[PDB]
Amino acid sequence: FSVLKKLGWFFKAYWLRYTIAIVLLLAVNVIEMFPPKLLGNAIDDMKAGAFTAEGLLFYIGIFFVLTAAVYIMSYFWMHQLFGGANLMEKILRTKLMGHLLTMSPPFYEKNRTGDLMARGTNDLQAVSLTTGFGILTLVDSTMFMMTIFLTMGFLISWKLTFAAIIPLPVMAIAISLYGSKIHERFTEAQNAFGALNDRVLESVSGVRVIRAYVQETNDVRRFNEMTADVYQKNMKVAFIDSLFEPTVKLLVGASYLIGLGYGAFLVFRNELTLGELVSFNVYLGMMIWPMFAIGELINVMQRGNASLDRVNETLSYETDVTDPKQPADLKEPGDIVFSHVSFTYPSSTSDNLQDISFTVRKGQTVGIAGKTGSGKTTIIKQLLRQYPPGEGSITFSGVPIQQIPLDRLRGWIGYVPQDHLLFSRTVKENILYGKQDATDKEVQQAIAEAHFEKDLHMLPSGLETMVGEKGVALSGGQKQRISIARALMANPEILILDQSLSAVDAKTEAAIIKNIRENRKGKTTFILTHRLSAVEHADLILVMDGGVIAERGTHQELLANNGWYREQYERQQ
Amino acid sequence: KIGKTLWRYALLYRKLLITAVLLLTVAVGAELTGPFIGKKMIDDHILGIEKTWYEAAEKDKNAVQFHGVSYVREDRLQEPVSKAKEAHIYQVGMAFYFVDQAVSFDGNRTVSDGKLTITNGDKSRAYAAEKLTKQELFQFYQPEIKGMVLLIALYGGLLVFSVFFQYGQHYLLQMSANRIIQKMRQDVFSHIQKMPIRYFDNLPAGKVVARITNDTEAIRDLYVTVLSTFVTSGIYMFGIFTALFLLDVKLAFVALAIVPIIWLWSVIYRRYASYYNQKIRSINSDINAKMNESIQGMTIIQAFRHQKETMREFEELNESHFYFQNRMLNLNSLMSHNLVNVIRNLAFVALIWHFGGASLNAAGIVSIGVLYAFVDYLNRLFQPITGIVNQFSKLELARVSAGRVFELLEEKNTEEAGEPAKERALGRVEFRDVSFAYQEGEEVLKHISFTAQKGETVALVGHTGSGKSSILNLLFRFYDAQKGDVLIDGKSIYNMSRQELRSHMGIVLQDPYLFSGTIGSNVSLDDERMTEEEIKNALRQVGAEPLLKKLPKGINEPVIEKGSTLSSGERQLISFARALAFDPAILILDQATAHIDTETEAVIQKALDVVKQGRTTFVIAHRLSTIRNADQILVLDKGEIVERGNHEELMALEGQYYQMYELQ
Ligand SMILES: CCOc1ccc(-c2nc3ccc(-c4nc5ccc(N6CCN(C)CC6)cc5[nH]4)cc3[nH]2)cc1
Ligand SMILES: CCOc1ccc(-c2nc3ccc(-c4nc5ccc(N6CCN(C)CC6)cc5[nH]4)cc3[nH]2)cc1
Ligand SMILES: Nc1ncnc2c1ncn2[C@@H]1O[C@H](COP(=O)(O)OP(=O)(O)OP(=O)(O)O)[C@@H](O)[C@H]1O
Ligand SMILES: Nc1ncnc2c1ncn2[C@@H]1O[C@H](COP(=O)(O)OP(=O)(O)OP(=O)(O)O)[C@@H](O)[C@H]1O
Repeated sequence: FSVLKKLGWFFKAYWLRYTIAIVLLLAVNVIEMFPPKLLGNAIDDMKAGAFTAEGLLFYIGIFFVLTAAVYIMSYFWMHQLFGGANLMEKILRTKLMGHLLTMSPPFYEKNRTGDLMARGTNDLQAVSLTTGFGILTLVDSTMFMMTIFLTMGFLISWKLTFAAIIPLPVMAIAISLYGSKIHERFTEAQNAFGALNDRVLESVSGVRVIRAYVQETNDVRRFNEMTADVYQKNMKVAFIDSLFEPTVKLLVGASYLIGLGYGAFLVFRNELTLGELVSFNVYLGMMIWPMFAIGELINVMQRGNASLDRVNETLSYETDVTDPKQPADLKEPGDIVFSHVSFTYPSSTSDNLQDISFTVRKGQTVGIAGKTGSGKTTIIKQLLRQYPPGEGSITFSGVPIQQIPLDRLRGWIGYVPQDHLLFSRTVKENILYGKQDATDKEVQQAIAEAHFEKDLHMLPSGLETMVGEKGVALSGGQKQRISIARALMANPEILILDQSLSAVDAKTEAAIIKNIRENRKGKTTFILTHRLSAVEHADLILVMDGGVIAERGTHQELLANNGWYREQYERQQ
Repeated sequence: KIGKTLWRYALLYRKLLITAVLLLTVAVGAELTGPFIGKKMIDDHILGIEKTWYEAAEKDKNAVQFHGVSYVREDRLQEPVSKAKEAHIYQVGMAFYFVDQAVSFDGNRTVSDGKLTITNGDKSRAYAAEKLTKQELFQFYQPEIKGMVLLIALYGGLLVFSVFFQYGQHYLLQMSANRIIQKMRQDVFSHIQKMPIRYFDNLPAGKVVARITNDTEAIRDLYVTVLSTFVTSGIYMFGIFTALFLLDVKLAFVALAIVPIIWLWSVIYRRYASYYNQKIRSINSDINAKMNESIQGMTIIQAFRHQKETMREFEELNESHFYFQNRMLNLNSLMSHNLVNVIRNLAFVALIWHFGGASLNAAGIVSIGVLYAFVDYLNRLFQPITGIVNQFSKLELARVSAGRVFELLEEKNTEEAGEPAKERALGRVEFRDVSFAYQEGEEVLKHISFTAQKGETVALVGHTGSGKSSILNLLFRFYDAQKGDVLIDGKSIYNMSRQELRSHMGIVLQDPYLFSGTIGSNVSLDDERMTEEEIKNALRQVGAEPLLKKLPKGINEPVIEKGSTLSSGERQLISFARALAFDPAILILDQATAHIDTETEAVIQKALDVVKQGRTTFVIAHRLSTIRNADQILVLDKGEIVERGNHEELMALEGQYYQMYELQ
């Protein structure tokens, strides 16, 4: 019941649907009490001498009217409620996705992809279950149950009613108990099945090892047989599952038998008729489902409260540190100052501090060299403003980085990361990912500038060919070239390449770098390759080691002083 | 076919299934007896007053007093007097009126001026009657109370026997299902172990594991469906219709109309819901795929600002999901439970109509008990209809999963054979005109032929790295008998059993998979013969490669992850340890390209200096140290042979060694 307090925005937004549904639902829960009592009245009239065909026609017509009303109203409340449930699922998928889109790497570094994708599947389904079936069981457990009870009391008998209803709460609490124990034992057997799946995956992936060392029919067969004998301990679940139906049958049959016997004793005492007794056995059949519904509502609302808390821990309990509160800037002429900037990710308590002091101007190609894990990508990640801003300042031609409009800023940067990730689309759509406008001749010029087009028209079935999700005709260098073409099609004021060239040898990549620097014509470009060939043509070069600028200057100064530059230039060739 | 194989596995464990069906049948009979007992209790005892009564001397105990006059019931008579003051106790509304005189014929009873007038059509006839007090009616209802604590006892007694048998049948159907699935999982895994590497190399591990584990859970749900939903309810419905025909055949032939209805509704539900649920499942998979692609590629979206278009695509999928889900809601509303309630109310209509017609003329006197029994039985009949229909709709996916398993089971070209390990091989390996086309069109090996010496065979190198190399590990045993020949110690590789080939080989993969359990279990693989010898070899391992971590001070360290839990170097240590444990007779080490060449690799280099002490240690010499320390070297020209010689390749082709030095 607590979760319904949390979703007050959903019910307040859709008060009309749920109000109509609950109105029709209470109306039809009232109308279902009339057919059995009318049947009982018909029996009493038949036993009486005053029965006539007019009475037959009246009862038949009233049954048809009530039947059609119950069907129609049933359709409409089902449509309204469960449409509300599916609609809540739609709304929460929309909210979760809109949250994920407006959220930076930090949130994914904390929360793994598996947990977020689990929130989108199980938790939304649980929440939608509460807005639908949960409301329904709340209605059918309280209002339908009490309506059945009060009708059985007033319109039939109170002694019969209180006698016959004594086993039903025992059924309710027994169903809750067996449901709990089934959940425990099913969790245990599901853990065993997961162990079986893990062992079979280990055997399949390590099938070469299981064949190499002769354990084919010796050990893995024994492991799968023993773990299948452990998965055969779902009989512990069956021992509890097979008490679910017979307990119900026993208690319900006892209730029917109480109703029959006490009704047959009360008819002797002239406190009941036959038809009231028959109607009682009908209402007893109506009353069974609520006693299940109590336990199912308990499970449903608890799981939905858990799921909604889990959703709001991401949705409401997370906010991006990114707020261009007062943009008053315009496209800046590449005079980008990093006179001091320093930061870390959360991976240390300000211990492995990246600590940089640099400046660049439009056309200043800034090659960045160094060893693995040495801060090269980190500085451009700071330039990309993905993480919250470091100490010091980055400034674009006078304005700090924080005050720049975020959309415009991120649109200036054409960034090729180290992981050339594709979206499982066509190569043409992957290139137009950068410039999402309508296609024109610029895409052909752009992919021609990447130099992969000579291979693209022939080898990977032309442009219109699916790539990603294992694609077709894969290659790391081809993905790198497609990423570069995407970046070029963006047409950035500031190009950034992080190790894209490393896939293909320097012979073609150096010419590609030269053609890029020719085509850009003084636009800012950052190059970060482990190799130094592309870096050699950079008008500005820096070398980092441990997140610190070892040296900085032209290629000649590095070749003279920095031994690492000449040594790595010679080692590659 | 699918159903043929399911029947094949179910005919096994036929005793449990037959036991279950028998217990079920008894439980069903017992459970359905109760309403027939209610029929008896209604028509005999509570409506016995409606039956004719006679007047006899108060000698029998059955006779009941009525204002000092003893009246005995016709059914309860012992034939002491016929037509001796025949009496009727007719019911006028809520008042049972005694009619001492022999009633001529029944009808529409009415009470006027303390006289009962019975009208039947045009004709009418009046009699004298006196309203009975509560006590008198109760006294007349007393000659039944004694016989009502047998019917009740029977209902109680046939309801506590059914309960135990119902538990028994559900448990036995379950047990039979899980045992059948146990046999199916064992058969599938044994057939997996017989099947070739090619099936694994075609599709990933996930489809294989899904066929072994997930699809067998689907088949478990299929068997439990068929048995607990279709078979159970079928027997239940059969017994119900049996009782209904024992009660009223004319009305039971109306009640049989529900069976064509169930046929029609289950057929329509299948036809539509298969489409809608297929589209919902497909679109949900598409949505989860979009979310995974986004989360993996969020940074790229933010860089290029594709979030608006991405959200547009997401909302397109989500709205199509909402449309199909709302359509399925419309179908389920019209045609799941609301229809059940309709059928129930229409059944009550048919009851009221039929028994009202009985209340016309003189066939409506003893029939109300049948009304109660029909009302009690039909609720039992209309309950499982929804379950039947929904499970019928859901059977198609289970048949798909089962067919996907029986495709695996029915596959041919199995590698079944014995494992002779009678003697240890010397390792004089050689090859003659060996050509193997794994892709049938593309030739991968072009007449390769080289004679390894009796030990000290260290001659292997890729085609300048990442060319045509690793397939030679596959050449010996995983793929065989294409063309050419390969011999070990002067005997053919193809004639021998494949397990005999594998009996003495030992291979370290590029990605050694660390098995679960203890590190001793990860090495020995729980070999039964090698229990204490595993510890004896662990002494050698700690002597050669000491435990720098030494977390539990033994061999009890459980392996947590699949690989590189502690360090990438320890993986290779465990692999070489496993190699030296089994047999140093023949062995092919990894290429070590993925490794970073840290200082820990030097320890692995020392392990190579141990591991090369064995016989015929093939090594893809990608590393510079492996190249220089090799006894012999054999670089391949795309499956052809460049030449042979550790220094001859250095002398002739200096570019190869220089390129490998530049790379490594
Ligand atoms: C995302 C959403 O997804 C859904 C999740 C669950 C269900 C769902 N599963 C159900 C199982 C049973 C019932 C159900 N079983 C019933 C048995 C009797 C009755 N009566 C008849 C009519 N009246 C009104 C109440 C009592 C109702 C019943 N309703 C409803 C159910 N609704 C539907 C959509
Ligand atoms: C002899 C007298 O006649 C009888 C009358 C009724 C039953 C009877 N036995 C039952 C056992 C289980 C259920 C039942 N099983 C359920 C499983 C799941 C759920 N819901 C639906 C979907 N949502 C999402 C979760 C919970 C409801 C369920 N209701 C109904 C049952 N009805 C037996 C005899
Ligand atoms: N997104 C992140 N979350 C947490 N820590 C990170 C993240 N990115 C980098 N790091 C830290 O920095 C290290 C790598 O730094 P960085 O990427 O600057 O090195 P690099 O030499 O530039 O790598 P490369 O040049 O190969 O891209 C990581 O191993 C980690 O310690
Ligand atoms: N499933 C397969 N079917 C057919 N051929 C395969 C299959 N898997 C690998 N190959 C063959 O492998 C050959 C070369 O690559 P391979 O997989 O041997 O690794 P590699 O590139 O040599 O790298 P390494 O240096 O690790 O050996 C290809 O000619 C290819 O046909």
